[PDB]
Amino acid sequence: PTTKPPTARKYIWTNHKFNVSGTPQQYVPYSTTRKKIQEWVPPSTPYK
Amino acid sequence: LGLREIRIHLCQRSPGSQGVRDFIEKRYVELKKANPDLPILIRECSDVQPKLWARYAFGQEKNVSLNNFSADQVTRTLENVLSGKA
Amino acid sequence: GTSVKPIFSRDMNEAKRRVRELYRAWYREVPNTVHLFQLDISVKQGRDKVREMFMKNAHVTDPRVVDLLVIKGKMELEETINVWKQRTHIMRFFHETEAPRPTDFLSKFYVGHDP
Amino acid sequence: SNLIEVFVDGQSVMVEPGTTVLQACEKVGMQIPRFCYHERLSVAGNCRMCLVEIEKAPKVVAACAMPVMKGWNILTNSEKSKKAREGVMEFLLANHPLDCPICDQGGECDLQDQSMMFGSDRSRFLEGKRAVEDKNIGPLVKTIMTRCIQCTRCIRFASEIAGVDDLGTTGRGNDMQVGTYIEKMFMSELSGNIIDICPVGALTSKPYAFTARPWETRKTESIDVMDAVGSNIVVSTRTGEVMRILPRMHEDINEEWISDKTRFAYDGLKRQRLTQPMIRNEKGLLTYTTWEDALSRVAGMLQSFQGNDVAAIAGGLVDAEALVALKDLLNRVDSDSLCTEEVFPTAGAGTDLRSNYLLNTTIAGVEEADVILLVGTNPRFEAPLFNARIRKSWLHNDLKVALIGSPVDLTYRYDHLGDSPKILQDIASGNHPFSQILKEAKKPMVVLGSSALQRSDGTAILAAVSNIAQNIRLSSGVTGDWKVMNILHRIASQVAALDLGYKPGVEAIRKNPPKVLFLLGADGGCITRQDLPKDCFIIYQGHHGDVGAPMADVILPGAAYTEKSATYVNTEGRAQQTKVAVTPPGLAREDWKIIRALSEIAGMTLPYDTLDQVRSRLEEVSPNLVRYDDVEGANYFQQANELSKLVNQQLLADPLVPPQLTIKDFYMTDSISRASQTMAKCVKAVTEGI
Amino acid sequence: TRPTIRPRNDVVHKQLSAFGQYVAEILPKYVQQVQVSCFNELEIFIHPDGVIPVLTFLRDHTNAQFKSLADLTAVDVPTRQNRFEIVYNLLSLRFNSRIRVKTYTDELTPIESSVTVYKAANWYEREIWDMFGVFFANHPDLRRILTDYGFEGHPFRKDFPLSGYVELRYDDEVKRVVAEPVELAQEFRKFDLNSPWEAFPAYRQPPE
Amino acid sequence: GAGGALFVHRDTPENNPDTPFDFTPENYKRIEAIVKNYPEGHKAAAVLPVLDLAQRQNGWLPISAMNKVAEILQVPPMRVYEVATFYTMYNRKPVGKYHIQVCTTTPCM
Amino acid sequence: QLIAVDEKLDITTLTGVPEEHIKTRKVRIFVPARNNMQSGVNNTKKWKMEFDTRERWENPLMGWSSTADPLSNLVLTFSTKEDAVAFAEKNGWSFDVEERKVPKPKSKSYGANFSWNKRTRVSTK
Amino acid sequence: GVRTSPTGEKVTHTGQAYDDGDYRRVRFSDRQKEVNENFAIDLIAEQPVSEVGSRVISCDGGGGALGHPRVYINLDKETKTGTCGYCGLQFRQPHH
Ligand code: SF4
Ligand code: SF4
Ligand code: FES
Ligand code: FES
Ligand SMILES: [Mg+2]
Ligand SMILES: [Zn+2]
Repeated sequence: PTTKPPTARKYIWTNHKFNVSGTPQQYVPYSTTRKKIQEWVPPSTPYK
Repeated sequence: LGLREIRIHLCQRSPGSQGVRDFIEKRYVELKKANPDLPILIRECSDVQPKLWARYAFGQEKNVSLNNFSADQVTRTLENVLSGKA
Repeated sequence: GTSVKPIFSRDMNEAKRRVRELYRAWYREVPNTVHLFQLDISVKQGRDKVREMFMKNAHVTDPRVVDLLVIKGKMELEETINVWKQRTHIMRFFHETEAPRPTDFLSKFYVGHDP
Repeated sequence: SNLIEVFVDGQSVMVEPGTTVLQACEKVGMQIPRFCYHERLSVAGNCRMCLVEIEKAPKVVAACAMPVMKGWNILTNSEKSKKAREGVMEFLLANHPLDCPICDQGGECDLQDQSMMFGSDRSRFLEGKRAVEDKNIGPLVKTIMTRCIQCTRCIRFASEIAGVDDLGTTGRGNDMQVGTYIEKMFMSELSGNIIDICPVGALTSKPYAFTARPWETRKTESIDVMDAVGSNIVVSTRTGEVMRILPRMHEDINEEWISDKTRFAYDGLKRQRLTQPMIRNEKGLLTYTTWEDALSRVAGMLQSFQGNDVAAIAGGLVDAEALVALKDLLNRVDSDSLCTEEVFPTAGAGTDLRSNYLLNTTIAGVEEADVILLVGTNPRFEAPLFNARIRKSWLHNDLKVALIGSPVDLTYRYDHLGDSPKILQDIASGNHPFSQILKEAKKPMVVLGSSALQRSDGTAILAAVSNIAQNIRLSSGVTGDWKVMNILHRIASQVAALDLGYKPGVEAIRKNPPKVLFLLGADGGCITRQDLPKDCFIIYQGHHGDVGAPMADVILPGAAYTEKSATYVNTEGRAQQTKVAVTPPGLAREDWKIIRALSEIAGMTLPYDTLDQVRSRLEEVSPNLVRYDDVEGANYFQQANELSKLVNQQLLADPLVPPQLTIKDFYMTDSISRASQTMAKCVKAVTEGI
Repeated sequence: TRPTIRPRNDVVHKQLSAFGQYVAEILPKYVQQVQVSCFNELEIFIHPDGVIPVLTFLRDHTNAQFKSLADLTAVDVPTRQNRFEIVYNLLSLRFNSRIRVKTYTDELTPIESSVTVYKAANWYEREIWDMFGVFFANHPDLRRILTDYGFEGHPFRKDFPLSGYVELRYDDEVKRVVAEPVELAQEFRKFDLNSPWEAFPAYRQPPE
Repeated sequence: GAGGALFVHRDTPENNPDTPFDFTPENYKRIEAIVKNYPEGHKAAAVLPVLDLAQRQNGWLPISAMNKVAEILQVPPMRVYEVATFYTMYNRKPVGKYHIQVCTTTPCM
Repeated sequence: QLIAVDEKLDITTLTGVPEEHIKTRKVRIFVPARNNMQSGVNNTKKWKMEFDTRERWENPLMGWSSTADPLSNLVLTFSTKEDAVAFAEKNGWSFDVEERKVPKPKSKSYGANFSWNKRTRVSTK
Repeated sequence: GVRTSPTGEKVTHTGQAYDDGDYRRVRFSDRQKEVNENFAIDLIAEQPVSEVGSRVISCDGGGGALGHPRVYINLDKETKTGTCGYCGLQFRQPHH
């Protein structure tokens, strides 16, 4: 890389991270989609 | 204790319903004139059998076979259920 | 008519005879199974389970189906006797980690949508 | 007879005179490639993909337009036919954009599939491609015009099926384009169908954009409940979620089309959903609770009150299983106050004769009539596929149409006799020229919309229309099975309710104000708490939070039509059953199962435990509800006419006005459509130009 | 037609057709059909009762000499009244040829075990029994070979579900491996790939 | 080469549906004479001449002229739009008082 | 040797299917509808048997689609409706059959687009 | 274009953040939540619109065979810009 540097992009990490498994920086999977069914919200006022 | 509804199921083109058909052709009209508040339901039925249904208070039901009945037999059965008998 | 070829039995009498023979063999095997596999059940429980498995198929009226059922039961008996099976396989008949699923309408209605 | 013998690949077949080469090849089970031919549109012949070789003929013919000649030998797989298909695919793909990964048509593309099957595997085109600007024809149909192959299917459908002349072609040659030439919204109740018939991704669904691919979808064949036509549909799902609605071909009912509400209101199934049982707390607010607590409260209130005190109102989207279950449950407490929100006259024959409240002629029949009279109804919005059938007859059979009501636009020319109900009497007496017109008609048809019946003088209106039908019958005799009398419904649950003995209308509720009220999906706002005594116990069962939910004491979350196997009866009286596409959300349950569990808690357990048992009970009450495609019925018009002649209720000097006066009203009509954001966009688009 | 199309061999096609005619003439009692595929493979469709004679002839005849059983398997076609199709593949070293013998059976009808004709069949017939449930009469030792001990049903059958009916996990309360009804975190996603346009005109079926 | 003219219409303050256009009474007499030539029930056949007549009075064809022809002949406006964009002698933009057209085809070239 | 068995065919006790998935299941026997997005008819030639849709829920991790129905993916292909019915009957499944729906023969005529007095005449082409 | 929810959790480009009463947030306690910080919608919104002197332009994403399939964009509408359906780049003709 000293004689053939890689192409520069502004989204490439400027700081390499090692394998962070077994560490508070580890990856935790989760669903990236939003809620599908919305429930009806009852009115806040009494009905009688 | 009392009549709530009547259901008559007759096959459209089976011989065993023929007499019942005659009833509806002739004697249903005046029977509805006499009973303006009684729901009588005429419905088509499967190749099985013609039938009459009577409903009473609190959902009590029992049925009567009308297979091969003539029109007079049909109206006799209908007046028997319509009266305080059987 | 109906033009079928038998497996072993020509009518239900011979099939019943084979069923009785297989039942005798399982009945004799149960105490040895309890000893060898070091099972925590009684011999009474094992024989009751054998009877229950036999009665699961009491409604069969086809001699060929009965012949195949006896063949499968003999396969299972041979498997048990030779210790090809392990304790987990024997205990799979008793469903000891399965929570009882209800059968009445109201409980089914409460838990979910399946009938 | 008149059949002629022709050969497809050396194999003999007999065809009717005037049959096209394409249909003859179809007789032996061979499908000719096509892009512009649609068997329900007028023949165009423009795409040129259907070119085939006839033996001993130097020129290939267009199979979709050319009539077979006696003794001809089609050759569908000769070298000439294959080279024709390859050349036509090459010309079609020359200017097509490299859009497949971003095109919604991706796995469902006729162009892609016919390229794979009949075209070459390579390009020798070395020029630049043409690109055209996009058109905006509304919020429902997304337009990407570069993809257009100029089939002209959209133009023929809009002109002939929909009745609108907004689409066309501007320019000529390579630059010819399909559009409106001006900023115009192609807005109509059948508009979405141009997405189905367009073979490419030029016309796509805007609500459906980018969400799914066809190979991952699961197909559930089901029925629509957005109106009383009962159109066959396919619900496409993926991983437990409803993706979209598609038409399913049914020749008798909806052909291959569906209305825009049937197609685009499904997203409302994801909004305002009742998911858990709710009860009123100490402060009078609705709060979540368990099924057991809610059922116990309802059962306690049910045990205390009996007979007249207990009442039920059924809504527009209720199924026959739930209806019969509720009928049995209220009968066990000696109650007969089981009503619907939609009024049908109970005078004379009433519900006793099925013929009285059904469209006897049927949807298929319209094709056999020559004169139709429509009274107090807008066919276009109350039953768009019925109006489509009427326009098909008007176009192909020269059907004459007359209307009594407000001069609504039906998309085809009709005779406006006026809007005064007294005109009906004038037709019945014989002083109107239309009386003579009906007198000489071989297959006269009279259709009365249920919407007209809602008004107070409806019993009178039905009597007058029955009088018109009787005059026709006595003057011309009965030709056989024609059934002049017809009733056009607009509510999916109405016909089954009437078949079950339910009393039409909410009048008995007002006559005998109940203490315990069962709102079974009833969101019409007909009965409020001003029409009921105080301390009235209102139980709402349904799937949406609408008019009927926030006024209830106990809320029971039910399943929508996409989440159960349920029976619906259309205007014709035909009975159809839906299938489970997805399960009900949260804690919601099947409606008849709710009623059966409630019956068990209250001690009067209903005899049925499964769906087959509840359908056996359904057969016990009304046997026609378990015949799932049969529409045959017996005519009892004479008896009903006799029974109608008894009372002589007076008409009103009030012009007949349809509820759906204009297109904007068509969209949001029921609780599912009122919760749909797509319908809100449609309403905003038809009210605001932009 | 030259570079990308597989070349033909008419000499082998003729030889296989003649030998199929030979076999059919010699054993009319059992041979129901003879076919030569386009890529020169000879198949003989027989009656089940002739499994043992036919194979024996094909192994011992001087002009046959198919002394090697390359494979034996079953195919499940639920639409047929006889569900299962039994396929024997034989190789002749003396004549450097291959032959296929096909027969049929259903769920309740045994097939004669051919261990006597070929020793290799033993495990093949055990495998067919295990995967498809086809019983073989007079088999020396017929039992499951591939499936787990006590496994119920036959996996290769079309009706059987891909993931089966039970799974296994270790349970600490009973301190052993247990079998329970299958639950899946992610359901297998069924794809509908079949194109609505016909691909091969040569195989078109009559329109009934 | 390429045509250059666009085949969509975008409203402008000088060309919109409310741009004033109406036939002169003499042009209405001519329209009646033009309409009479065709068989009854086939009045549309007059789209081609009457449209031209509009252009002969105004100079070009604003969108209001197309709307007026469509309303006079009771033809859907999109049909008149199709006719106007198909034929090259129709001027959908203003032109000069004198329209010079030079032929450049092969015999003329 | 033949033994002349007299009873209806029944193989449930040999298939190894748990009884829950034999008694509470409903199969549908049908010819699938043509996909309305396309004109090809090649997917409307054979009969299909498929089971009733059961519950699908959301995985707490990753939000995938979870099922507990082992027959949620099983689709069987048959030549004729009789074969499908026989298979379902011998396997002990309750079934619902739907008659095959074919498109009706339509009378097409290109010349009708230019009718002298008919309504069929095209306003555009 | 990152931004935190009222609970202090980062909101992803997708826009999903666990609700206040959602127990699933417990999966992040004593650990972290993976969020990519380079929002593509914002990065593509910074690119300048390319001005070209033709009605139809071509885009392949740059790099030739290393980009996307080549597409042609019409630039006749002057009220908007032509946007690539693959890369998101914008094109217009010299206007005003
Ligand atoms: S319409 Fe078909 S061929 Fe054209 S881009 Fe879309 S998928 Fe590809
Ligand atoms: S948009 Fe679709 S239907 Fe209309 S002309 Fe183009 S390809 Fe044909
Ligand atoms: S299908 Fe015949 S020309 Fe298009
Ligand atoms: S007038 Fe110029 S080429 Fe004909
Ligand atoms: Mg399309
Ligand atoms: Zn790009």
